Amino acid sequence: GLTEEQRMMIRELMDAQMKTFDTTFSHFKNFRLPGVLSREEAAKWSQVRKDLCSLKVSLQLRGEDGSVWNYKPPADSGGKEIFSLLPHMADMSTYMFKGIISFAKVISYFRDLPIEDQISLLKGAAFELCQLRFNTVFNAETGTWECGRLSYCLEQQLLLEPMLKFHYMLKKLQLHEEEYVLMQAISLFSPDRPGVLQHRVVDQLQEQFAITLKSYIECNRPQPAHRFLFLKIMAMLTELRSINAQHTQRLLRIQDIHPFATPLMQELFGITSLTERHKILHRLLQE
Ligand SMILES: CCOP(=O)(OCC)C(=Cc1cc(C(C)(C)C)c(O)c(C(C)(C)C)c1)P(=O)(OCC)OCC
Repeated sequence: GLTEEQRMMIRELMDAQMKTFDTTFSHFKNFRLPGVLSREEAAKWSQVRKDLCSLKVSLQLRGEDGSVWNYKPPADSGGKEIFSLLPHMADMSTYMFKGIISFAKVISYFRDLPIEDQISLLKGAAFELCQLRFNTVFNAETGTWECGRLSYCLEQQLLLEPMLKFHYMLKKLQLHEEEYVLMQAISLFSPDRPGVLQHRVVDQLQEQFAITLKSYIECNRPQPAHRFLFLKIMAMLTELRSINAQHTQRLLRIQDIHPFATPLMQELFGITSLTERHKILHRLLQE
């Protein structure tokens, strides 16, 4: 069994998740959609083409009336068309990041951290928590993220893109709500995010959540078979941290030739004292 302390830790994370995770995406509205339409710079485009060609999805929008709009992205031709779903993606991700910021704020341990640590933790973990929330609505039989009335369907080769292989693998583990939120807490409270000051306090908080997840697993799962689930999960978090760095770099390359990030993404991801360079995040954190 878990200590009362560990049960309380889980309760608070579960509370936080239920209050901030719009699982049916019923409040995701007013987003943009794809419309009805040099030596060194080429090197930039060529990396960008690679950065994107692997992550293509068609988009489906189910209307309340039973109607269906389906969008199939264009093949990579000359150039620009490759960025067609980016403004919509920016909107979905920004929407997701806002729920991630609210999640963090409801957690006492996060709130007790100095504001500048809260900012640094949110910048380092944002993409990771968003992807962890996305895995819970990912349908691995169809290669589709089911987002309420919206759906994103991936257009042996997939398993080659680290983030796609990550969704498949994570999904296979058949985690409980509790395990997903403990994964989120562990990712959130990473002592080694750049610019974190209270390294020791964050490191200890992270070990607490990891121990709770470890005990949760010992106690809630048939022994022998789930003997290494915790470590499998820790390995997935290590790989996710690396995918985060990789994807942040792609984001910056695309932004360089085709600025498109929302103002909140610009703050989260280092796009153009710590509180002055992060006023949106700061305002979201203090309300
Ligand atoms: C670092 C910021 O990353 P980012 O939030 O930026 C959104 C504009 C981002 C988000 C993202 C990534 C994936 C993959 C990787 C699993 C395919 C998704 O499937 C989805 C949806 C919404 C369709 C579920 C969103 P990116 O990894 O994928 C964009 C297609 O962007 C990388 C630049």
